[PDB]
Order: sequence, then C-alpha cells, then structure tokens
Amino acid sequence: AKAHVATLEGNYSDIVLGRVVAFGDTGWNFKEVDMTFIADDADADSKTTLFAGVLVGEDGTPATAAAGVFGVLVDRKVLPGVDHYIGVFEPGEKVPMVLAVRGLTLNQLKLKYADGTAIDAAGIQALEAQGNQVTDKIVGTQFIGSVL
Amino acid sequence: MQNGDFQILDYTGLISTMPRVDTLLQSMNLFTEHFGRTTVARIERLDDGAGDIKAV
Repeated sequence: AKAHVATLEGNYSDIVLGRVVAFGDTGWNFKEVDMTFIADDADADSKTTLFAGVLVGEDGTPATAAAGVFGVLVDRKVLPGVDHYIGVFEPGEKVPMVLAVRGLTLNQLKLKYADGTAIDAAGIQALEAQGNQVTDKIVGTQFIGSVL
Repeated sequence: MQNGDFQILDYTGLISTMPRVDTLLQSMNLFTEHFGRTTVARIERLDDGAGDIKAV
C-alpha cells in the first residue's frame, strides 16, 4: 500500500503581501545577486537547500545572524512546486537570484534564517532599516476537520 | 433398471443440491462502474477553508 503522491501548498504572493510600485521604475524594490545554487559537496543530482523566504546578505551568503540580514530571496527558480532543476547545475556553480529589499510589506511567519530558524526580534531591525514592514497580522486558514 | 446380471430394481429419480450465494451488498448498489482504458489511474483533490480574523 504505497502510491506515488505529490502535493502543493502555497503561492508567491503570501511572502510579499504588499509592494510599493514606483512610476519611474517597476523594479527598484529588488536587487539581483549572484548566489551559489548547489553546494560544493552534494553531487550534481541533488535538490537545492534554499527556499523562498531565506534571509541573505549582500554578498550572497544566506543569513545566519541578525547582523547580516539584508534582503529576502523571492526568486522564481525556488518557488514552491517547480522541482524541475535537479541535476541541471553541477556543484559549485553560481547563478543570479532576485532579492527583494525596499518598499515591501513582508510576512514574518515565513521568513527564516539559513537553517530554517525563525527571524529573531533583533533581526527585524535590520530588515526595517531598508524601509519594509514585518507584519504578523495574517488570518491564516483552516481546512477540513476543523470547526468554523 | 437391472440389478446385477439377472434381477431388477426400482428407480426412484434424482436428488440435487447447490450452495448459498450472498448478494446483500451488491443489492444496495454502493459502487459506481467506470470502464477504463489502461492499467493506471489518477485522482486529484482540492480543498479550501476559512480563518479567524482579528481587530486592529
């Protein structure tokens, strides 16, 4: 009794809840950075460890402390439900990634550090230095089996 | 009929039997019938709900 099963959960717009759009440029909120996709140890045919919402520094190193947080990685290559880039990049390659920096209202429950740990309260200060709002007022949702 | 080589009997017919068959479940028609074309099938599921709004 085993069947091949796949699932999808979320979307892109649940991380960047709101965004200020400038007349002059529609792309002054973001910043493109050069990021390593596959580590230098894992063989070529292995899934990437990054995910949408990982805090990264300017130098492309995924954030590990509140002192290095610079932006949120929201590139379209790591959105949920893609899974088709396995084995396309050999280990150690460096690929551009789109970060989101300025003029955003960002969810907190999905922002995480390198290892998946939640964002520290003192890490919010660094992210709001760029002029962004970290909001927790998310209604959420409740599926079958629940009352209401 | 004949008994042995010289005598006779009286032949009185045949007996027969056949066991029971339980059709209870099939009678009340639970299962729908869908004639496929191959030996693999796929089923998809989707579900949505609601939330607990707060005040500001």
